[PDB]
Amino acid sequence: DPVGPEQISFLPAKLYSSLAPTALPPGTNDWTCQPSAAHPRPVVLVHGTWANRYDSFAMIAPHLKRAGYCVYALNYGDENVSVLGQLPGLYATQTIKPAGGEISSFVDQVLDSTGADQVDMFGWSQGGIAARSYLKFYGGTNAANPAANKVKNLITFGATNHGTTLSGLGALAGQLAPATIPPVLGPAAADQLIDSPFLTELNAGGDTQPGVTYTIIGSRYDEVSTPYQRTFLTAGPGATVNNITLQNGCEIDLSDHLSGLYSYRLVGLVKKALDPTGNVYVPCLPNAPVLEH
Amino acid sequence: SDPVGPEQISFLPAKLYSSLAPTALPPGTNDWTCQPSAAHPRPVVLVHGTWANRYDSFAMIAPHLKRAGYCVYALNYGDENVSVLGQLPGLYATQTIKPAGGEISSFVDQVLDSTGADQVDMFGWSQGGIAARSYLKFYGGTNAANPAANKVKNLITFGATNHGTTLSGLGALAGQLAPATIPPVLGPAAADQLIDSPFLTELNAGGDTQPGVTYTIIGSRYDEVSTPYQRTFLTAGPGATVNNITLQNGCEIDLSDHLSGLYSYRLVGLVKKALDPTGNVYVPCLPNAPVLE
Ligand SMILES: CCCCCCCC/C=C/CCCCCCCC(=O)O
Ligand SMILES: CCCCCCCC/C=C/CCCCCCCC(=O)O
Ligand SMILES: CCCCCCCC/C=C/CCCCCCCC(=O)O
Ligand SMILES: CCCCCCCC/C=C/CCCCCCCC(=O)O
Ligand SMILES: *[C@@H]1O[C@H](CO)[C@@H](O)[C@H](O)[C@H]1NC(C)=O
Ligand SMILES: *[C@@H]1O[C@H](CO)[C@@H](O)[C@H](O)[C@H]1NC(C)=O
Ligand SMILES: [Ca+2]
Ligand SMILES: [Ca+2]
Repeated sequence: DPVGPEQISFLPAKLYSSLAPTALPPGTNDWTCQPSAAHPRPVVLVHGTWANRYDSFAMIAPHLKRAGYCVYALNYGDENVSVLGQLPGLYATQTIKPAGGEISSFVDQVLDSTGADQVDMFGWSQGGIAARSYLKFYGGTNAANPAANKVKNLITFGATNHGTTLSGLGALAGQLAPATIPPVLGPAAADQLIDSPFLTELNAGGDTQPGVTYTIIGSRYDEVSTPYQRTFLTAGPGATVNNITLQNGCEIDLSDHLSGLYSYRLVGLVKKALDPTGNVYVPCLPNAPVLEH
Repeated sequence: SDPVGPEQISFLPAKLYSSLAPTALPPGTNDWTCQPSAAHPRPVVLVHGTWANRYDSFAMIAPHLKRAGYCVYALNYGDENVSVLGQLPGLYATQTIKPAGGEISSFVDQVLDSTGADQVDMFGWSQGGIAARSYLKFYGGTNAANPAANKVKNLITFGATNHGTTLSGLGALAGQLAPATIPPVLGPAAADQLIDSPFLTELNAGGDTQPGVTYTIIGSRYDEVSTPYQRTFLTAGPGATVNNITLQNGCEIDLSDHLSGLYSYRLVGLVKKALDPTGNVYVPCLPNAPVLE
């Protein structure tokens, strides 16, 4: 409902969201927006674990708006049982599969409001696999008639597409018992570990659904979703996969799991994937991690 | 409250460790067989900060003090289970601050009994400093009739919120916090550390010091949690000494913030020198980074 200001760094945006947990980023969920000729498809942004639409997209969303897209973002996976779930603005703690249902409702609203046939979708971290749930289980895709898919492009950053070894926690990654973390961390934390039930089910039979064009971006220095290459997808029949290492061609971009959202290079990569025939400017600028290394 | 963790050299790995073992002791600490030597006859008691514990706070300071020849002791205090943050593992000192003095009294008595010593020296990080001052003022850490028999001889602090904080790291967002809505979320300790809070008012009423105590009060120019940083400094009352130290004086490359610099070699030297004035302690000057970029 309220609109917060444009941001350039993740933790300031998070702090703002902790006092305004339902805020929208600039340029987002204007339900009067009409797709243009250059950009027929609305863009749906899907946040990550313990995050919201504001702290995830307070830079990406304004940039996509200035580029001429209609931009939309939901908040999802909200629950109040886990400890972290009780903190303001930490969403997407609920077990992940039903996220696809929430996304479906939202996407229907967006299509309904814009008269477009399809949307494009960007997902951060859990967002990505939440989006894939929608693709696989909740009608994002149409197995019998791929051309009718409601999602045309899935773009993701840091997505835990095949779970994470949590390499950044060092020796502590293995001490995490999948059974004791839900009450504290929330079930989604457990759903993103290696070979979780949800990920075995999500990946059973393949990474892709036909018709969808996937752009899967990872950062070398991501230490939340690890090894970082596990984010990459393998194309199945009738699908396209472009896996991008954020650093190939720009080693001075040191984005991590969080700072990648405020990297001008990542925004460029996203805009490129959204407008492949458009000569998009993909910068190569420095960007730092959140922590000092 | 007796598993011993490894020495650490960075704060966040220590905090992570503690989250899986929230009663861990830093090395060299709470050996109740330890007898103070003649060169260092006072035990050292370490008092942690808000949302912290003895491990993440002193997993560097304690091993270093132990190798310098002190008997080292540390407690966890201010544990409550009503606030949301208070429910997370190893985030202690969320309870309202004043009564922490009482816990410290208990602990100090067990230390004196265990070692035959007349006094202790004490070190406090952030809330630990004013919690320590609570003990000094309201729970018998000082003796008005006979200051010579104060149970505490030295109080050394770092980043202590001795006169409350403006939270300048939050910029204009700090003015947006409502002191009545944060207790349930962050713990009453957070509200007690705000400027002119009831607790700080009663604690500082009538002066910063008690007779017979030597105060070494350290702040860092880059501390942006206990702000303005100079507010930590104390004014000497009657029968008291205050040595107000800015960590960056004589070493502008030490860029420690509120958390790092618990892991600064310079800070550790400063504390060792305050403990051993006549001992020609080496105080290095070395580069140390903030926790964030
Ligand atoms: C150093 C990497 C360790 C693994 C990363 C784990 C935490 C990453 C969280 C990213 C989202 C924003 C953080 C806010 C919620 C913190 C909860 C937590 O620390 O588990
Ligand atoms: C993208 C998936 C991210 C999952 C990361 C979750 C783990 C990161 C570590 C967080 C600190 C450890 C949390 C401690 C909770 C233990 C609770 C318990 O079982 O008692
Ligand atoms: C949902 C209830 C809203 C009321 C406020 C909730 C606060 C959540 C945000 C906290 C940001 C950090 C505030 C830091 C104050 C700590 C004071 C200190 O450590 O000295
Ligand atoms: C969770 C363990 C951390 C212990 C203390 C945490 C401090 C939380 C307070 C945040 C409000 C202050 C604004 C942050 C500025 C960061 C600069 C610094 O750390 O010195
Ligand atoms: C995406 O990753 C798969 C394997 O994980 C690889 O076969 C494929 O070539 C990659 N695609 C691109 C465009 O890099
Ligand atoms: C801090 O202590 C110094 C001595 O180190 C003293 O001269 C000064 O007055 C004190 N500062 C304050 C604000 O009391
Ligand atoms: Ca919630
Ligand atoms: Ca503190």
